Amino acid sequence: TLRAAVFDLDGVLALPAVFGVLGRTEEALALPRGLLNDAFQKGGPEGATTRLMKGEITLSQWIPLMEENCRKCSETAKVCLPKNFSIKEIFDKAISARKINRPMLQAALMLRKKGFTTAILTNTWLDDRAERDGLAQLMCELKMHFDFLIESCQVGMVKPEPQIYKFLLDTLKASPSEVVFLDDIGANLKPARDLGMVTILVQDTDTALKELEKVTGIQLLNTPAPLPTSCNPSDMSHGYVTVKPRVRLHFVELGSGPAVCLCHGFPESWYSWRYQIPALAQAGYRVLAMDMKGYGESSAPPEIEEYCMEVLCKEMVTFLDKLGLSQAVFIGHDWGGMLVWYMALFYPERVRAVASLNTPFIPANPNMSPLESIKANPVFDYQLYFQEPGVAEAELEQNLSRTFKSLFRASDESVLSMHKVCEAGGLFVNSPEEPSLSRMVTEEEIQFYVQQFKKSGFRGPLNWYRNMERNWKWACKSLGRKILIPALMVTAEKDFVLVPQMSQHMEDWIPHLKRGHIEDCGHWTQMDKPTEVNQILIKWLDSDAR
Amino acid sequence: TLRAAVFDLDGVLALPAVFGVLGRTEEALALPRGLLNDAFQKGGPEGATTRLMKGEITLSQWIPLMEENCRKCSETAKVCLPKNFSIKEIFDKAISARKINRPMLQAALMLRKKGFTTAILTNTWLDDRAERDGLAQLMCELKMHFDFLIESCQVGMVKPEPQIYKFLLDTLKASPSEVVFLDDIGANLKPARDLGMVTILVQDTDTALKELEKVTGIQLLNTPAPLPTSCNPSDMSHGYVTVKPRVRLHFVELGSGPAVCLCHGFPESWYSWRYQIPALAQAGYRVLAMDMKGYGESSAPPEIEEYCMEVLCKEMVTFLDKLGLSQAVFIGHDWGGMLVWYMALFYPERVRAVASLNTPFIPANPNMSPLESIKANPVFDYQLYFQEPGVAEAELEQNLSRTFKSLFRASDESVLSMHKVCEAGGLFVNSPEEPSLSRMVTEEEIQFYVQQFKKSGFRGPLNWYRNMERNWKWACKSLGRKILIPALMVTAEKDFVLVPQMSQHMEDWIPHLKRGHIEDCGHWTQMDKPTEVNQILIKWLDSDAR
Ligand SMILES: Cc1ccc(SCC(=O)c2ccc3c(c2)CC(=O)N3)cc1
Ligand SMILES: Cc1ccc(SCC(=O)c2ccc3c(c2)CC(=O)N3)cc1
Repeated sequence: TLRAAVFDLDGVLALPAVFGVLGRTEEALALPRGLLNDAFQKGGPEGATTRLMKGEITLSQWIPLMEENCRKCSETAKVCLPKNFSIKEIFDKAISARKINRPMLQAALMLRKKGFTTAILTNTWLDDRAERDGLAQLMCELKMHFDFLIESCQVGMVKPEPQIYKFLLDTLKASPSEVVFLDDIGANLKPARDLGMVTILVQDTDTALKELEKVTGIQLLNTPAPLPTSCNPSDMSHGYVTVKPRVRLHFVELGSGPAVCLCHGFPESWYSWRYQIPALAQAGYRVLAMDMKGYGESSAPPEIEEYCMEVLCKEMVTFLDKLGLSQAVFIGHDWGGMLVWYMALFYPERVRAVASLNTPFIPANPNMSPLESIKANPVFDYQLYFQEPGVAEAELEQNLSRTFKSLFRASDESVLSMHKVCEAGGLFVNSPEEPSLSRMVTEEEIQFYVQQFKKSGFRGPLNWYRNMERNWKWACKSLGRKILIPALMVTAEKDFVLVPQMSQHMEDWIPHLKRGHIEDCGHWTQMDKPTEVNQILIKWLDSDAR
Repeated sequence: TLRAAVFDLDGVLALPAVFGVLGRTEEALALPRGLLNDAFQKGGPEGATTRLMKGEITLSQWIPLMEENCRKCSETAKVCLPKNFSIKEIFDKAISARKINRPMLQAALMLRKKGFTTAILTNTWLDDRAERDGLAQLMCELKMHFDFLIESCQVGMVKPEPQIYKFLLDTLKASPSEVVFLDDIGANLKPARDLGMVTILVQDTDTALKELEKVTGIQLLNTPAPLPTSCNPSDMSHGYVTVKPRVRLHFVELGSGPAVCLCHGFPESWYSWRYQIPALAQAGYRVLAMDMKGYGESSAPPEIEEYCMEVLCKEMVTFLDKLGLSQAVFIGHDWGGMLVWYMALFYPERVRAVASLNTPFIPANPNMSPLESIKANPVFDYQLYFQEPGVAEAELEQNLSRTFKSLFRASDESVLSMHKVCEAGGLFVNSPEEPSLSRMVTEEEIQFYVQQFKKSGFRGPLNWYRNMERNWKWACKSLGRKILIPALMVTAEKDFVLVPQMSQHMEDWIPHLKRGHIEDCGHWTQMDKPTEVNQILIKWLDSDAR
């Protein structure tokens, strides 16, 4: 039985095939048929192209050798080449236009999800062109999705030589009969078939995928829209900044470009942005996903005042100071959203742009104390139960797995009675001891949050709700200001605490505010609707955050 | 006696003073004298400007209020303002042209070096302009050099109100008689003098500095060229990437912009780039200063083969893969330099540009084994003593302080006999047990390297020299290639192992190679000549690495 799938890059995982450019070029330039492909294949396994693919020479060294083969191929067929003609120009465009074959990637991902060992096997070159980054970016993206990437120029062997195939079996630690091999070049397909491997000639993706699904017995074609790429914690770059003697801040970092700082809510983690981190990095941003003060690998001092908004924001400014960042885009959810609006108001110089998921910006009422204000809405009663130190800590820390499984659920999966929690005398009253697994989460993900909360518990997290009065007084200083820097408000239709209607007057304080709205989305926005969140964020970042 | 110095920003630490723009504008536009300054100061402590400086309103909200005051100031004096006239345009240019007053910064740094508590006290605003980053960048740079930064808009108090002064004493935890206060506005100077503080009216920097040196008793004017800013390890952002199950890589990170990856030599540390990290970040780069495999907080597996060049380079590619970086500029010294040339040769796609300090690129001789090659030069005899496992480890680990103090010395400070170490039967033969402190290093810096080498010792570091044969075979695959990506070779005049002449033929393999040369510079290039290294690197990065 099959347990490994192998794919070529050109014509299989990446389209349009770079080899096809020779054919299009001669047709566009009305040149003799196959003239470009003959110059490209001159000398066979002794010629320029084989040397390049084995890694003997770099692409920049090969460019003039291919041109010499082009003048030799033209003089025989009695033809003239134009003066505007450049081989580098032709290849630059072909490499630049070659994009990932998404349905083929999805199929490769689905096979790996189902236990298959996957690999890319390609005839490639050492790219030293001034424009090499384009391909480095494509390869970097593609490679993370496979167990192995075998490149001809790195192994010094080429397809169709039999050595590379034996090297491929050796890497996969599998018998040829356990391997499906996909290629667009019949010649390169032959030696794999010869060893007894299952082969697929790839012409059109759809047919190749039909051949793949019948041979693996797994549905790969027409399957549902897959979730965005997530994060495996152990494969991330983990960063640590000391902001003051007793306070260190932890973050996960991915990508290059403008710094985007992601701020989670209560009782969350950097992992809460797992579906946004690869997506935002791929979109051209440097993502810094925080473990906010009180959470995960970040310090959790006991004192209530360590979690007032003023202190939290000053510490976030020091975080940028110590990392040498003059600015960052700040994107927050729930308590992170509140932090992010106050970063925009108090430190507009350090905030490139501001975005909030679910959390609206509501100016403090200087006439009404926040305890009065919170009491006026029955949906905010849980926050009053959070006030007394040690009480909610006790309940939420008793069974970590039950806590997260009960919390992290979609709009139609509610198990916790969010009303009259003070009257009921408990947050977990009339709730299962063993809740069902929400469709949003896996057992492993819940267990990641469980392990994270084992270090400091709920004291620091709950303290974020225990500075209602300090936060109110601090907020009153900002009453005459407006948020005039780029801003995005994203509302979640089915969040019954942070309701979309609560954001209705924000235009009065943020006139140029931009918006997004997600239908059928609960409180846990990022994992409830990851695809839409990424769509809205990337669209807004590219237009407003540069 | 004086123990604290306080400086204003505008007109003191930053020039040309932004307040002076009002005067230049009216003179250039041939407008009534003081017209701009009257509109700027309209309503006094009740008007627009005071509100802005206290933080009641942001700069963008103030812009139209100042314009309203400009139409009111012009109608009284019977004058017309042009149609091309914009207040925002005037302030944008004034903020943009305002640069750091380097001699004033040097003086502030020298006072802090001598035990003074230093602070910036300024009347500033909440900057929310599209161009706010310019000032955020200036403030971020300036602030790191002081114990405190008190901003009017953040504290909600302004100069000359007496409250801010009492707030300043409170922050400094010092009596007014212990404080020197520097300001360009006599009015803002008055309340400090009134409390008994030492004051300095700042008109021209030179005179202000003369007044400062006589009052502190420390030479601040005409003093020698200071060393570049260094790194305090505890204030850095520390990053950790797992490249394989048993291998994690540690790095220090600072700045934004293109990623510059710094690779140290033997037996060094990320700290070896201490003088380059702030300088390169300030120059517009994202610096990643590595703890190379075998060093510091990075993993140090015991096996010799874990340190062959192929493995080291593959791990550096995975480092970029896990951080989500398609490329980095690679800058290396000694063994890091060798790694960096092999990164350019084997992975040109992932290398934006390559730079080496001291280490030349020499192609492998396919006819001569590296043991023969190394033997041909008597300066390389220490490398033969490094070959036998456990021998050099024993000597170098016996006294860590003696090891580093003996090694880290300038060209005229040599204490170790580098010749016939095998014949002498020891690396430390006829060398002091307690060497003098080199002028390049402080006791604290040596002790940082001592603490770093306490975790894994010298086995992993020495293993870099123990793959002569594997490295040679691997290098032979690259014999037909050329380095065609941007490249810099920096030679050190007095390095007697890695001599400048050894780099003489590099143009044959790197035709577009760029060069730098540092005279009177030993092996430890970065700490021997930090200023010149930074000059050469920044100049090359800005022209060749974008
Ligand atoms: C028992 C309990 C109740 C509330 C919280 S706060 C975080 C939370 O669970 C939550 C917040 C807002 C919200 C929902 C859950 C569901 C919803 O629609 N809005 C924590 C523990
Ligand atoms: C005892 C000993 C000898 C050599 C080394 S290698 C690093 C080193 O110390 C060094 C390398 C090159 C070099 C100098 C020192 C001085 C110089 O001019 N070139 C380590 C320990």
